[PDB]
Amino acid sequence: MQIFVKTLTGKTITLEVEPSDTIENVKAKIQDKEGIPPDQQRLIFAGKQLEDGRTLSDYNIQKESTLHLVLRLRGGMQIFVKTLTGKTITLEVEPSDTIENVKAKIQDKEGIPPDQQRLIFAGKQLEDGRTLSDYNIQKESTLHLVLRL
Amino acid sequence: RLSVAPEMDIMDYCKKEWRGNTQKATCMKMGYEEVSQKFTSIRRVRGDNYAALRATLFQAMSQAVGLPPWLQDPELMLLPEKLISKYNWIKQWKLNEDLVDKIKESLTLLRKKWAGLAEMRTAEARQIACDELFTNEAEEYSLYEAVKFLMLNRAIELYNDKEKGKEVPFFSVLLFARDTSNDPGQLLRNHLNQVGHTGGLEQVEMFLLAYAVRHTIQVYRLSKYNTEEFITVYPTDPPKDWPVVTLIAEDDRHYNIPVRVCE
Repeated sequence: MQIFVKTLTGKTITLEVEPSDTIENVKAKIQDKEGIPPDQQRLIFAGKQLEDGRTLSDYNIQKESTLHLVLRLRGGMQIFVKTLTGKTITLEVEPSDTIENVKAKIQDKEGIPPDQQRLIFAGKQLEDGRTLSDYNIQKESTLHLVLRL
Repeated sequence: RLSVAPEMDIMDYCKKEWRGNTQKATCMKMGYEEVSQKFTSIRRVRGDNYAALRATLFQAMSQAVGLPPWLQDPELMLLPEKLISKYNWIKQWKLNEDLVDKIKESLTLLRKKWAGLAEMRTAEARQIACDELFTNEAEEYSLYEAVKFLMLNRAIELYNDKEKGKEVPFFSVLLFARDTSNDPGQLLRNHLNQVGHTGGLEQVEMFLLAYAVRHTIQVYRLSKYNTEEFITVYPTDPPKDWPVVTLIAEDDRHYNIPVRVCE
């Protein structure tokens, strides 16, 4: 069967599923199609927020049913990355963004390869896989970028 | 210093901010170009967690030719006492005195400034004056507090309206379906209080902002470039007499201001 998942803009996504599919399976499928991370994903049906462990048949979701996708992504925050040459880069970020993502964005903006990037905050070297909030990096905090070879 | 930066050419800004060859940078460029078709300039908005409110409110007030009826209604000035007396739990909020005087002060400041800008000889004078308004962190944050309060009130109205079975915009249903946002109280505690401090506004909450200041918020989302979501509107089906303000969000993590008619 096929089901519909709608965003807040009315955009409709079509998913190929079985009623035995778990909700996290659906989230993973949505990741595979639209590129949206599951942790940012929140699936809602009949005014209820669906749970990762449960399946579709558990919620009595029939074929051609419509699920709504409400993202956990906030937005409204930026931070600064200061290069050793003096220039400051202003990044638009979310507290749940990984260091991997920050480095990737730095590559997207300045062309600097992530593998060469070392981000330092408060004397500590930040590690890929953790988040800005994990390091208590607030809005308008400043990070220091050093490069290697 | 202004929380809304002086304007610079939009593609010059794009070239400055996105270099390097990655599909992301390309997408950003294509989006920025598409925006550059209808807007000449861009103004960087400060990235403190108030950014959504800052952009929407600046845009709304800088073009305001008249005081909106809802802002003019004197009953509004009685809203904090009326609302807080009814629902005690509202007494949890953030930045001798009390919450009622603070919210009333803020609402008064909002109405006063909006009305002041509205009655001025020339549009130019209004634009410059609004620029003068977003310099000082104090009056600005007072305004944002007022806006947050309006968002809360409108939210409460939607929840109450649903509970008695009245017709409501669907975003309200989706809003309260969140485990953290189940009731207006939880909305205040887990979401609104962090707005301006530890976090920004979720997309669902942008609807609430739009309904709060009664302005249609048009957003260019550059990450959405070749899709039908490239231009996203809050709310989806807006009242016809509401003014329209325009924002830009690259990756959905922040909002800046596109500009056409400037000083």
